[PDB]
Amino acid sequence: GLYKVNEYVDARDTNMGAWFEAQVVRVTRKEEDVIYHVKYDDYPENGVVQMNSRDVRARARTIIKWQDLEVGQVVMLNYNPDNPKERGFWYDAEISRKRETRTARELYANVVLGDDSLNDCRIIFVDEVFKIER
Ligand SMILES: Cn1c2c(c(=N)c3c1CCC3)CCC2
Ligand SMILES: Cn1c2c(c(=N)c3c1CCC3)CCC2
Repeated sequence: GLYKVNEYVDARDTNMGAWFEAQVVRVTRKEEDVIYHVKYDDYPENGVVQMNSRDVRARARTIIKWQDLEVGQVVMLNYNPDNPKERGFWYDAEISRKRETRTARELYANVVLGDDSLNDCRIIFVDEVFKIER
């Protein structure tokens, strides 16, 4: 179907909701009837994982500049639920709040963990928010 053997993709671990860089190694039937089998780029040793089509995307690397961020946008961004001031994983999220002074910028989003959602997370890496194609 939509993504091809050997295509570089992002794949979402449906347990934890985070997206990781991966490669399609095999495509089988069960687009909603397609199963992607992927390997994560720096972990050949961890084998192949089966993904539903909704948990695979082309690698979208279009940054949305600070000024263009808007409340209500569903975007891809970096968050760490266990240490919220630190670098974490990549998640889908809906921008919920945006605040700026001359010296400070704050961004809040409702982060999707697949299982639950996490409203108004404070997002630290406001200059690495990415667009979702869709
Ligand atoms: C947006 N992004 C994503 C992933 C990355 N490793 C990197 C970016 C940006 C740099 C590395 C995984 C899923 C989305
Ligand atoms: C670090 N990591 C983690 C998970 C992954 N699926 C992948 C990585 C790296 C690529 C795939 C689940 C929890 C942590």
